[PDB]
Formats: sequence, structure tokens, C-alpha cells
Amino acid sequence: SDKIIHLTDDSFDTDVLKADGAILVDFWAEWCGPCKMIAPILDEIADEYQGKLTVAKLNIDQNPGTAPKYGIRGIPTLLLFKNGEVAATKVGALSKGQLKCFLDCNL
Ligand SMILES: [Cu+2]
Repeated sequence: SDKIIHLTDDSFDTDVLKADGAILVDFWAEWCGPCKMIAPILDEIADEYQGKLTVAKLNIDQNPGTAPKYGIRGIPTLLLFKNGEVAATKVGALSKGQLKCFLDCNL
């Protein structure tokens, strides 16, 4: 969890929208079982992809406003930004194999 950027509604424009290169933003909440299931998987990808992209999470309990500006309907939802614009999204829980499948396709 040391390799994962903590986002807030206020920090978002700077950390994501203005970042150069690729960011994988994880929308999640403590009440979200399937969001917690993929947290470890996300830590390994921060690891293995450390030279390719940044991983970020935004808690929707404590930050209610950013997700609607993206039409996100419930969590987990992963958004891949490239230079502050969404390139692709993946809704629902997934496995390690499915997550790197998703990444290896847009990097
Ligand atoms: Cu860590």
C-alpha cells in the first residue's frame, strides 16, 4: 500500500487530470467486499508495473463528488487515464490475469 497514491475529490485534478503518463484509478469503499478482494492484486501491479504507470485509489465514502463526473455506477470500477483523459474502464471484480490483460492492452 506504499506504492498507491491516496486521492481525494480536491487532490484529483492535480494528481490525475494533470499527470503525465498513465494512471490506474481504483474507485472503492471500506463497505465494498469485491473492492477489498482486488486491493492485494492492485498492490502487485503497482509493483510489477512500477516503471510503466501509477496506481491510485479514491474512497467514495469520504469523496462523493468525483465519480459522478465519470458516470460510474457502483464499485469497484477501474479507470485508466492517459495524460488526464480516460482511455478505458473496467467494472466489476477481476483476477490478476484479467487485470494485466486489461493493462497490457493500453500501455
Ligand atoms: Cu505498499
